[PDB]
Amino acid sequence: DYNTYTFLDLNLDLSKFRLPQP
Amino acid sequence: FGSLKDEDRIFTNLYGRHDWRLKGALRRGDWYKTKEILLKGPDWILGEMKTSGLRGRGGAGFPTGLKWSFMNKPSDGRPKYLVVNADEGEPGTCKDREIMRHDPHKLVEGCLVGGRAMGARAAYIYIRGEFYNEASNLQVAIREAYEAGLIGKNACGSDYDFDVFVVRGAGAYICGEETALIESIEGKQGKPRLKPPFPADVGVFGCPTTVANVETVAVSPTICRRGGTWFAGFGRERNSGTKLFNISGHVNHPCTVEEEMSVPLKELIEKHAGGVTGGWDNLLAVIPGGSSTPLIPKSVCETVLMDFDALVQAQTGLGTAAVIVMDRSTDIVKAIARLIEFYKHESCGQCTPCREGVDWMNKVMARFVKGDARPAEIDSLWEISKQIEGHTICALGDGAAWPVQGLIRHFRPELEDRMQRFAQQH
Amino acid sequence: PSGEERCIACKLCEAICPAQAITIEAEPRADGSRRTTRYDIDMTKCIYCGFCQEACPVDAIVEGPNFEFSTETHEELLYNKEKLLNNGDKWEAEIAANIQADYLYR
Amino acid sequence: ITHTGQVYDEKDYRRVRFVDRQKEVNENFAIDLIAQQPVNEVEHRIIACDGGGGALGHPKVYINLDKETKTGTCGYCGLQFKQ
Amino acid sequence: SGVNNTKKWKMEFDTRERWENPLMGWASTADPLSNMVLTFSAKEDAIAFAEKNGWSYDVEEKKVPKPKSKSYGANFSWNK
Amino acid sequence: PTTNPPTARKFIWTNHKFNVSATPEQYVPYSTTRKKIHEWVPPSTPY
Amino acid sequence: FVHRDTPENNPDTPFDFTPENYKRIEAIVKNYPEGHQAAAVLPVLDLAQRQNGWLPISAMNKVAEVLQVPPMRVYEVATFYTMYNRKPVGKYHIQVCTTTPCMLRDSDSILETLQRKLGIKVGETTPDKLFTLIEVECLGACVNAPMVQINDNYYEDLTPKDIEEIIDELKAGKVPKPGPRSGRFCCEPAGGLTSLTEPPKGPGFGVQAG
Amino acid sequence: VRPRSDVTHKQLSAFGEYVAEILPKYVQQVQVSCLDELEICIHPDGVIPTLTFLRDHTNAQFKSLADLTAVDVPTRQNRFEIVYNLL
Amino acid sequence: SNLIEVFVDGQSVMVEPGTTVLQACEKVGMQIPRFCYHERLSVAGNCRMCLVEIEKAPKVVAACAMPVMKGWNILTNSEKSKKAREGVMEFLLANHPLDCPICDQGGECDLQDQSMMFGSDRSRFLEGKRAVEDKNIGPLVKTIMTRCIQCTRCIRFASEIAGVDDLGTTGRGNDMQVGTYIEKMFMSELSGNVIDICPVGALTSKPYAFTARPWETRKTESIDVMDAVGSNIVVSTRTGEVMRILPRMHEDINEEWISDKTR
Ligand SMILES: Cc1cc2nc3c(=O)[nH]c(=O)nc-3n(C[C@H](O)[C@H](O)[C@H](O)COP(=O)(O)O)c2cc1C
Ligand code: SF4
Ligand code: SF4
Ligand code: SF4
Ligand code: FES
Ligand code: FES
Ligand SMILES: [Zn+2]
Repeated sequence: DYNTYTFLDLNLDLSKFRLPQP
Repeated sequence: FGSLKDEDRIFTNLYGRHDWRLKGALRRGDWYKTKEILLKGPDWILGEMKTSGLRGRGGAGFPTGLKWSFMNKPSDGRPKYLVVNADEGEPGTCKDREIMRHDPHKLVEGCLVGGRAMGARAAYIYIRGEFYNEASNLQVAIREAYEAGLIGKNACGSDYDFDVFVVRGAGAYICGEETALIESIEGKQGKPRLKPPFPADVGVFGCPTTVANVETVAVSPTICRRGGTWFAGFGRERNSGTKLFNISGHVNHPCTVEEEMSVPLKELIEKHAGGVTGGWDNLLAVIPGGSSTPLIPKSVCETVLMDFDALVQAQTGLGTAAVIVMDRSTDIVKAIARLIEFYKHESCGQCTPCREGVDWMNKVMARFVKGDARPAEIDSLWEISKQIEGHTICALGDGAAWPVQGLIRHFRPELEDRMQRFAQQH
Repeated sequence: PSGEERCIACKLCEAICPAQAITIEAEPRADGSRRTTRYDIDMTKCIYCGFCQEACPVDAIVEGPNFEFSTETHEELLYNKEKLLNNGDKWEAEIAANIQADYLYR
Repeated sequence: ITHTGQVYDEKDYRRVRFVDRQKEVNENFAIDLIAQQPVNEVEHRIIACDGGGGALGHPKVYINLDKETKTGTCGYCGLQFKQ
Repeated sequence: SGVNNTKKWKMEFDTRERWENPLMGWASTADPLSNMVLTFSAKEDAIAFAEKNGWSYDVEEKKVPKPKSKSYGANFSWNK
Repeated sequence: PTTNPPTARKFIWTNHKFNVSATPEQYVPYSTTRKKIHEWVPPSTPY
Repeated sequence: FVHRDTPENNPDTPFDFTPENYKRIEAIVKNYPEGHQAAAVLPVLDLAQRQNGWLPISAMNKVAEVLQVPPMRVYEVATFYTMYNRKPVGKYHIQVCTTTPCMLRDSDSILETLQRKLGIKVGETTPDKLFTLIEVECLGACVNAPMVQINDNYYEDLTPKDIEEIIDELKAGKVPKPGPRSGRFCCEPAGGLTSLTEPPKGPGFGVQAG
Repeated sequence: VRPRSDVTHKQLSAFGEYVAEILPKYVQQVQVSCLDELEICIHPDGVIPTLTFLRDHTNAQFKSLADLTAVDVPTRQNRFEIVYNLL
Repeated sequence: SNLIEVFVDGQSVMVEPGTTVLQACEKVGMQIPRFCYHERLSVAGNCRMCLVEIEKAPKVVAACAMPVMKGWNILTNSEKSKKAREGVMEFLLANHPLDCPICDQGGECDLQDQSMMFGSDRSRFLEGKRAVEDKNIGPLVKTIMTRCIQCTRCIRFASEIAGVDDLGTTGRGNDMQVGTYIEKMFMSELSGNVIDICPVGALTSKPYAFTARPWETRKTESIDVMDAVGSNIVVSTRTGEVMRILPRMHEDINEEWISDKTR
């Protein structure tokens, strides 16, 4: 079970971790 | 030879049975020497790859070490990058669906272990969009890892900074191609580029880039941990290591099991997986590497074994090592015919030889299944096949020609009879 | 048979005529179809080679059976589209029979 | 008058040519004769108009009748076909 | 895009009257040297023909496409 | 023609004619193309 | 591949990312290198589909604006890939895998079962628009050969009857246990593990020094 | 593709050399086409001498003149190319 | 310096590093049959009709896109590079609609000639052809696009020479049609050049639809007076009335292009 936005929203959550942009 | 030990297998979480999440992974001890390895440096890691003898593991089995090495040249002010293709489109391939779904972490540390080998700033994982649920599993895993600090700035205690991203595929087999994965990542249409500007030289976003089958990225941390020798020992000569084998179609227990590469084919279905449905005698043909590779008929098969050198001797490719088996209960003329239908519904159409050629073979193949076409047309398709084989911009046209060539090469009498059958009833 | 003239003004009947006899100028008809505004065979220039019969893709220009078309004045021999189309309508039945007999050979 | 509206002006002298003679024209005009033929309602997206009679007709061409609004017309016959 | 008709020099006489013909509407020309275009391999030889035949000449230098640098890599440039 | 009658195509003539050359029905050649260079007609309104 | 403007499917249908969706779009753009927002076309276009399954021409236009990319580009991506609907699609949108691996394990039967089960022919959708049947190509999950992708889920290793059961579950109620509805766990040897029978290994095992 | 015998392209070639040797004062070029035809080329002054040798030589009797023609290459300084074909 | 020596059939031409294989043949004087490669348009490699055979190499290379390398011998007329053209031309022609007596790029076809010169004499495509719905791209260009060989020179010009960026490829497979997804006219100056640049007669000029056929047109080289760039142009006249004005190349002023107004 997962929602249609799981991939995107999870990613947004990961944005904070995401290292600085180029 | 074969008979790899479970202990010496790489993805213990295969078939699940262990938490695909981090905890299970920690009991697996997948993240054990990651800081140390990266501390060793890019060169040492790439060196281990060479010692490993690890070939592609994806479609064409290029030596992994040398390939990755091509981007170990000094940065020219453009950030280098890592792209890990998980398209897993080749018909018959569920090989990759496992690592991604069952053992996402192995691939996460594969990414950073591989990353410092090429000095990549960041890695993008293109999992096919079809697998939405699969994506759900990996970024949960990726999220765990950063929370831990295993990836990101200060990666696992290393000054190395690596960021891992997941990109949505959109139902295209060609997206899988190395130059085309990039363009999809770039956001244009998924159309391959020519090789003269090689992928390392012109990267994604014009920044040096490298592309690896997810299996190839996943084994690199464990191979560094176990050392190239341990790994290189399992395989036969140039062909080395143990490659996962996915057997699907006309076998008693279709399953993906990793076994010593160079494992005899008659044995693969015999020992793991399950017996050929209807007895080994009921084996019309098998396509060892998936749809792209030519199928080999029964008399050739047990004699030959599954390693890339042995297969190229046999005129077939190890490829994704997806074993598809066809009992004597199947209309091969129609089996291969749907693979050509598989390629007309899928080739990008960028290049003239594949666009019209694959459609041309599809039309002839459909007539061949009916038997409407005359016997002389059969070698005509031979000639159409090699026109497509050497002239295409990418390898898919390479791939479309081979199954056609296999059907004519070993099953020419059967197609003639289908020719004959229709002519008789008029 | 419907009634649409066969010629579509590709103008290679003009290209292969050895004597420069056929003069064709065309423009898209109102229907939007391609058709020849002017098609003039100068029969005095024509040497009746029969290549035009050969060259036409739609086979619109044909060598008709009649040989008796001697004319009092030189101008009558010059033929525009209306005379040839009328010549075509008059001899269509025999032209169709003749082409029917010889097409397998060609 | 003629197929292309070729009508010598009231003052042109080539009309002298027609003096005491018939200006040859054909009553049967194609623009109209094709119209009479009805649109062929084929049931396949792409159909071919060999021209009628195969070798005795016009070069074979395939027409895309996909556009629902309009009807395909053979660049050769002018025959129209709709899906 | 073929360049096999841009190889040999040609000298062409000046164009002249092309009045419509009243009876059939065909183009009619009173200039004999109209359709004549002689082909000469080199500029020097063509100039010679004009001088000995006494026709006036105005030579136009050949203009050949300049070399153009092309490379498939560029189209995938980080910043173009 | 009686035995195997020909094909009728709803444009072919029913009354075929002989040489009409000396008779007034004769072809008189004429250009069927329309005018090519239309001209600027002078304004009829005095300026 | 031509969008003939229709009252339903044409820009009169206004499209705009819900405030939340726009937030999502921003993150998507962040992943890619700055100055390369265009790369987020596929991800963003998908989000649009998530919002509206139809993904009308208006949506494509919005994507373009959001990513400041030429409108044509969005069109190319949409008309190239196949996971984008470009038309209205059924609530369930089942897709049946019919490549040779599945067919060899009798995929055709499943499709036939669905055709009458659904009462709708392939390439078509039910009147209630609940189910749209499409003959899609290899969806991965080949090992569990008989397999179909209902919406996002992957129902695998299904015998004709199983689907009817699943479809009913979909028709009344929701979430019909998506996954391989057979005893086999994932892609294991159906009868018994041919390997990986023993417990997994431990950290540091057979590790070369450093 | 036409059938070609190299017997002739060899015979004729040799003769060409023979003529050239015997009449070196005028023969400029002597070629055999791919169509097995020899075409000695002579300085204009050698018109009388080269013909006479061919009309009256035991090893090369070329009694009749098939044709005398003059292609005109306007580009060529010497415009005309008088060609004499003998049998 | 910066002068590699590559052999085109052993002619030791020397070229700046960077020159493509097609370019190397040009300086010797040989011309690789080519579609989708225009000098002033980016290399795309779509047609693969230019496959040549560098010596001692397993596969044939793409002329227009392969940086030449030292030593290579091109073997342009090698038995192989002729099968590599006898077999491509088989494909372009297979899906082609034979309406050459409709296609007003009759004698102006780089696909019949490259077929009459570099291709085979017959066909083996006993199967059926395809048809692509036409498009009303504008009032100047008639796109009978069932003719298109998907060579993507339009999509390039419409993006690179002119900044329209509208024309694009739509779909994959043998029904990739290179037409505007929504029907938006290609309205821009520099528009008519697409006609001149599409070697196929898929999209051609609508005013000059069927008024002539190129062998007849007498071609007089003159100067553009509509605008002050003074672009060079060739006025194609038949029997004394101008039928078409198409560009003629002037490196400095109009390099193969002319405005929508002056044609
Ligand atoms: C049509 C086509 C489809 C492909 N699909 C895949 C795929 O699904 N997964 C994959 O790993 N490689 C695929 N490849 C091969 C890739 O282009 C590339 O060679 C490979 O991913 C390199 O990885 P490796 O270095 O690990 O072998 C495909 C190639 C072609 C021509
Ligand atoms: S007559 Fe035949 S060939 Fe001459 S134009 Fe009309 S159609 Fe083309
Ligand atoms: S383009 Fe027009 S002319 Fe060239 S081949 Fe196709 S049809 Fe005949
Ligand atoms: S239109 Fe002309 S240019 Fe554009 S693709 Fe089709 S053929 Fe190539
Ligand atoms: S073929 Fe249906 S799963 Fe790959
Ligand atoms: S010109 Fe070589 S790819 Fe088209
Ligand atoms: Zn027709």
